[PDB]
Amino acid sequence: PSLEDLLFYTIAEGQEKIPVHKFITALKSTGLRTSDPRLKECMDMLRLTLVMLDKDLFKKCVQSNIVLLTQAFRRKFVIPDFMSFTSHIDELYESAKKQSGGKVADYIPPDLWGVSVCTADGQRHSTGDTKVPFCLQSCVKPLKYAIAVNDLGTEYVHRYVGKEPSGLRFNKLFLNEDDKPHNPMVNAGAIVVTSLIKQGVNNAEKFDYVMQFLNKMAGNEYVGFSNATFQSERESGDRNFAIGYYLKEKKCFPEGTDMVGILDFYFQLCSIEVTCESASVMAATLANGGFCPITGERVLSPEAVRNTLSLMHSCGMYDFSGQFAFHVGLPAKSGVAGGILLVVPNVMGMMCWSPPLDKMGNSVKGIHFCHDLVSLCNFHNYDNLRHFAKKLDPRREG
Amino acid sequence: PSLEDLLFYTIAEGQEKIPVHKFITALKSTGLRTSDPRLKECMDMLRLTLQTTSDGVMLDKDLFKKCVQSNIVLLTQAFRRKFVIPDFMSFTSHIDELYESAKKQSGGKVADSPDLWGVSVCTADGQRHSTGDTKVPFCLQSCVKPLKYAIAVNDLGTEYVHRYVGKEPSGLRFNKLFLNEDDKPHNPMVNAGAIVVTSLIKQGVNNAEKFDYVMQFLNKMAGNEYVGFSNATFQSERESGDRNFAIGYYLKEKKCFPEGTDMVGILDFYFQLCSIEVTCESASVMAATLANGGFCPITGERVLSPEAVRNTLSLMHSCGMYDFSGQFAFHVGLPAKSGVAGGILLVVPNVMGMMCWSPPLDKMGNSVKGIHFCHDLVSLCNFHNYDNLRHFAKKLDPRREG
Amino acid sequence: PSLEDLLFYTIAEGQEKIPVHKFITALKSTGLRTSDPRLKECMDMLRLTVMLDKDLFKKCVQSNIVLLTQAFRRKFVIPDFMSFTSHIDELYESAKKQSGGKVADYISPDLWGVSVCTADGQRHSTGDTKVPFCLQSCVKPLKYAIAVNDLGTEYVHRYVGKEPSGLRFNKLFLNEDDKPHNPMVNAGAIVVTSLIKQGVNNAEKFDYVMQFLNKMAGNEYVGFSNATFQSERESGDRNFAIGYYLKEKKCFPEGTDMVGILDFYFQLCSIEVTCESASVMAATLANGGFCPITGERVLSPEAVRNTLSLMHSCGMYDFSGQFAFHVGLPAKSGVAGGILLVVPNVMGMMCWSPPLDKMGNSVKGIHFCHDLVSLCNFHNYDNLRHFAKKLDPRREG
Amino acid sequence: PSLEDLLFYTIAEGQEKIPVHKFITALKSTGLRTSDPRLKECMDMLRLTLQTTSDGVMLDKDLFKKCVQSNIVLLTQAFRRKFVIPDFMSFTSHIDELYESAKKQSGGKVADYIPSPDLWGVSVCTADGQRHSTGDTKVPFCLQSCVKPLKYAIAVNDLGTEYVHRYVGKEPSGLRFNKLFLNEDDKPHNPMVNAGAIVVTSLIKQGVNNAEKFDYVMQFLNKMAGNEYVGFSNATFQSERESGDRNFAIGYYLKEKKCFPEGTDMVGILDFYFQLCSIEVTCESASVMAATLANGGFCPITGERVLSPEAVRNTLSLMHSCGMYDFSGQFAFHVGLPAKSGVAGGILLVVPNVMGMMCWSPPLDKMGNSVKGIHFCHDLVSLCNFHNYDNLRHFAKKLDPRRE
Ligand SMILES: Nc1nnc(OC2CCN(c3nnc(N)s3)CC2)s1
Ligand SMILES: Nc1nnc(OC2CCN(c3nnc(N)s3)CC2)s1
Repeated sequence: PSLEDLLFYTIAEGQEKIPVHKFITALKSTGLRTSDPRLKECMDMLRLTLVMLDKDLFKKCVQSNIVLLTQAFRRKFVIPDFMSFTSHIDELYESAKKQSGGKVADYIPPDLWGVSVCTADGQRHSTGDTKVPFCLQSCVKPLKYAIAVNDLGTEYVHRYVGKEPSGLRFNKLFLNEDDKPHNPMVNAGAIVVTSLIKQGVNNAEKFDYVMQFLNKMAGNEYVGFSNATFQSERESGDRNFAIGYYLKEKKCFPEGTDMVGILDFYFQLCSIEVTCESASVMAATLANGGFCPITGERVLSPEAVRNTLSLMHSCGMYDFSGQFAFHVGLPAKSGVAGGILLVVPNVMGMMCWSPPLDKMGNSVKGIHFCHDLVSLCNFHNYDNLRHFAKKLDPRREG
Repeated sequence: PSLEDLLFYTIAEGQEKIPVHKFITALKSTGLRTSDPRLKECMDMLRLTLQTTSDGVMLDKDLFKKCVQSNIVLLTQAFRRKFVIPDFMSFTSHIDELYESAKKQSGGKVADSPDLWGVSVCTADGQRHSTGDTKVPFCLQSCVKPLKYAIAVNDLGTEYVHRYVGKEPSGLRFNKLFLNEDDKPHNPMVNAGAIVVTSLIKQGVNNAEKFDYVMQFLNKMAGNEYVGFSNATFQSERESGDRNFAIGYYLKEKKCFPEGTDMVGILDFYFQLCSIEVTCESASVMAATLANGGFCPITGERVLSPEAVRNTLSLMHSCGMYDFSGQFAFHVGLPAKSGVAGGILLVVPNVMGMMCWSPPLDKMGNSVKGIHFCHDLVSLCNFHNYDNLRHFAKKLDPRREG
Repeated sequence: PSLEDLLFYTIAEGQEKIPVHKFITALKSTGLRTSDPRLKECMDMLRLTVMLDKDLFKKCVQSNIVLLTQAFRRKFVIPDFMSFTSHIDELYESAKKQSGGKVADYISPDLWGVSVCTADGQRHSTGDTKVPFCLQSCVKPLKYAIAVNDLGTEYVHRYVGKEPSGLRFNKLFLNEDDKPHNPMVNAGAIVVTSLIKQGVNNAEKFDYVMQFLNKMAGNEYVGFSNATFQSERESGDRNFAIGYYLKEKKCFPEGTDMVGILDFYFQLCSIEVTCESASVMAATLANGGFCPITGERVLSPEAVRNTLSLMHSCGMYDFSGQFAFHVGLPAKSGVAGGILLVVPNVMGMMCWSPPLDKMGNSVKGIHFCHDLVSLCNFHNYDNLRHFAKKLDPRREG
Repeated sequence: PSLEDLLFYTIAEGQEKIPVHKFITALKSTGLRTSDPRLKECMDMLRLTLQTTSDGVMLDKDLFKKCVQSNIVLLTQAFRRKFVIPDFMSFTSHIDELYESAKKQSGGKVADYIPSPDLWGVSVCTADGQRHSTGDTKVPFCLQSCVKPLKYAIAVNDLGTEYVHRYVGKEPSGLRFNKLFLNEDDKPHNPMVNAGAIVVTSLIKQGVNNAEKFDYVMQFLNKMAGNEYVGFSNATFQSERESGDRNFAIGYYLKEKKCFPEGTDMVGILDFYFQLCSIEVTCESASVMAATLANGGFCPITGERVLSPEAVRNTLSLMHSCGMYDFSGQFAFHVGLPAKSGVAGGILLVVPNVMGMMCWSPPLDKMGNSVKGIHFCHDLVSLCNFHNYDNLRHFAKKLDPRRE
């Protein structure tokens, strides 16, 4: 016995040869895409091969990659029937497509809508306008927070920022009662954690450090930059300057920080570009303890991915985050571009994008989707995996 | 094949009889106690079989076959380590370390002769462990606000109960307001909110009959372990409820009760509810019912709708520790509710419930030795609600093998 | 040479006989009524008696002639009194015809009345001045004045603050020192109600206030409407919340019967007045605590200062900041439609029209006090030397 | 009968000539100083007669007649005890007792964020020009926050009430919502808080550069002070450029909520604002500016009309409401006088229709007001019926220096 051989006739269907055309169709229906970084040496050893393969031919194509190839074919992934799962994701996408309401962030203008999924095991699925780039806006506030506590630790990062939400009373306060901004996912907090990344180095390269980091969160899928909104947020950041002058005056930055310099760095971070496919993977890195699901590299400390997931829950949808925490119970983060970065812990990462916002700042179709997501699957964080009434569980068989 | 015989050979050690005393000693090290309601038919058919032939007190596979035939689904999963904490007696030795951890924190002042302190656990499968002063009765005080919140949503549905009470915390600035921005109390775990949900249970009937309804409910949440009542603090808390009356009159003026509510009567019912007595063992089981989708773990009966036990666990997370709830939700992330008697009702979803009790409170109203305990609990096990079950650094996972 | 003789030829028109009827017409043009309380010995000793000579005259007015001199020497604080009333009539009628507003939940030729009584007793009314209505929280300064009159500034403010809330905070009960903000919001009024005459029963404290309001109005009309007493006992769920809140945060004097003080509070808010009556109470406040039509001392100078200071800052509920700016007069409104107005050192007034705006102020009342200071230099930070294009009725002209 | 002649015999004491030295000491005893701008033409014709015949310093009825012929309407009401404080030297000896009463109160610490023998001064100028100072009254110090009412007056004087309150409110904050910049109609609360003062700074004489409006404000302050000392201290101007991160924060917040007139350069307005905050005065100088506010906008020692009555009503009314930072509700109640303090140690005091004052001691309490200044203004209305809701008829055991 052993496993490169045993797996050969579970794909082979008893024949003595298998076309490679039925190996890839079998593998792409487990949810993996043939692009998968951890599948490289496997299909590196197959396009140089070219059409049926036999058990000698096969075995030294998959031997280095067969430990994970087995899980896809034994359906021991966290969503085993990933076919059933996507057709409900498509069904959720299409019911959100028909509620027109909202207006776009009027200082960035067929209109568009896309949602992408990437599981903690690398299973991938997109529908709609998934690789059209758009900026993160305040979607990036948890990522730069995660980076911060990854490099500095929980206690340093919260010497400078609090860890709770304000209250619908305090959408116009900057500081809490200990003279820290309330939390990392509101602008006053995001500016301060921007100040703590890679201190002592200049803003040209500490920006690059983040972009190195975002490249590791997306498994090196698309993370770009739009200079259009970088200058356009300097134009119309008179409020962000007030916060900076307020926090400078109230002694809230690490010592020797250049305040008006940090706010510039803040504006570039808010217009890093992604797509929903790219961003789904970074969401999935947060869903999986800080290990990127399509590369296997550990990107963020477990401490950082807990702290981040803890505050995207309470604070991630601006004033709608209390209603969110109640009715959907998933760590999520919205930004003004139309995106919502969604994390179902131990399952999946997601990015939904539709630019029309509501009257609180959340993608209108995005919010409808995440209600329907947890209306139908037991993904809320205070469901029980044993008794869950009339909703489905894609983590099990049929 | 068949499941009663193989279980014989899992315990029988190849020999052809088993002494009756070491079958239960095996089962008692699983974490279940021989008292388990779902084991009663098994031990009925075992100690009157103990005196059928009152010596030769060993069983053969036949006799065994129809002493465990009653509950052989649960008997196998106890002996095959398929409970959600399989090595339950390594786990307790860490619970014991955490008990003794907090035992040496002098601090606190009690709400107006040794140190009282106790913590009990009941897992989602019925496994139990207690340490310290676990069977001494004490009142729930605002520990009961989640339980009665669940009852409200169980009988009425989420959408009705929240026409009358909000679903978010106030803010650590507004710990002095009664109403939010929609003229509802902020949420079920503040007196103003709990008073209003008290008004929603069993409308149209008299207050004696709704009080019996709640306890009738609390008894099935606790698998019918101790649910009592202390009339001493009911009159002592009817004494000093001017603030709550202030809350009551404000809410009447702002039309915040259902139509036809007798407001001044509702407050008396509220003081009654706040001095229902429990122990750490009893409450331990109701926490575990919340830990288990609304099924009582030591009886198997359905107590609360999944809708209700989600809403409850979700607001015990946000709002459950008075002013310390954001700091709690961040550093331990477990649904909890403390009350002024010294209890903390703790839920690890899909694992266990707990009740820790030590009457000395800190300066926010939370049990001093309890808070120290629940920090170290998730400091030590990956039970935080946003840990990962795959990568979690130097922490232990009592849910798995080696 | 004595002053009854001196006053005699000033009236007599050179003749050596004077008709009695041209004397009262002369006296009514100074502003005083013939009913003036410190004028009665004069009008008693001529009502039993139609021309009179100098010995006839002398021994009817020696009685009161120190006060009669100033009416005829035009040394009253408003000397040309009918240029003055003639503008009050113009002010009264400009407010007439602004229909807007709605009445509270109390019980059809729609009513409006304003009366004035100067620091010298000169009086004038127009409209529905002799119809009774309740003070409501118009009474909050009067019971405050009583409290501080009997207890002193420092005791009374061990229990209540001395500033307005914030333009924001009419939905809080206490300030940051755990006192209600000030005596002219319900929470503050309840607690100063708690301080009147403590240790006695509530039937007797209510009589004590009524003894006192009888002295503030020179014994003019102060009655009571039990209809509105019952409606605030009925519809005071609000006030009970305040009482339990204040009882719970230790804000009453010791041995206070909380639920009893609130009933007493509801009684005080349903004391009836008219505009004429209340004009006098306003004028007592305008006059250093001396009732202008009796000469009796009613409130301590300390009390009438403290009171006048907070009707300025706090007297129109949420409109008191704008009020202090645009009219600058101590004033107090209540939900019945009244505004008790004080021009210090000049006059008191009471304006009453039941349609309110939606901050709680008589709509026609507020319009009137805008036009009043929009016309005379009665604002508290006008100058008595250069005052642009408006009137000063304190001089000749 | 002649209007110079009857006055001739009130001083001449029956004698037939008057020495120059007891006409002058008589006039100093009214409260006027002989420097008075509207009396200089009078002393022009006496300092020339002291040299025409070098000895025999005495005047005759005709010589006297046309030395005072010039200003005889004010000279008569000065010698006739027709000033609003007729016994001016009992009044000052009470001011001296109040000054000396406040001087032995140790408390306070100076704002030595911008720094031997304790400084303390108080000066008075009545609505009639009667003058009095004691202590450190001729030492320059900046207005700082004292200037917020004066430039507020200028704004509504040049623009009218409703325009100026198109951009700034007219009530106090409230001590719960005092750490906010805006109210509920998105205007700063009122002209006497930095947020409000910045906005009113933005409205003065727009369209011109900031140097020329600074010259305009100082032209204006000189006519409020009767052309006594109005200076500038560049040292604390630099100390306010360096410690203005809060004010820039205020500036950016207000720029984002559209709170300036259109075409305002916010960052320039902040610099103009810091300039205004370190205009220097002394207690004597500032005394006169207060007295202009006490007198319907007429400068009491020059007789010129400086501010519209509309402007000085509005100003006087908000110095009552808002002028003492967090202590203004307590102030308005216990002294009830329009006032403004600033962090330099000054309190600008107005008793309407009587006098203005400036008290200066740099040690502040823990709300920002002169310790010895506040002590002085309590004792002032403790002793005189100057509170704004006393009565001029019955006022218990208080003094009235306005009457005989
Ligand atoms: N939404 C709401 N509006 N108004 C409310 O009043 C409640 C009762 C009195 N309160 C206080 N008064 N004074 C203090 N120091 S707290 C505030 C809570 S809750
Ligand atoms: N209408 C409005 N007025 N003020 C607003 O917020 C401004 C900026 C931040 N502020 C804080 N003060 N104190 C804190 N801990 S944050 C208050 C000023 S909005």
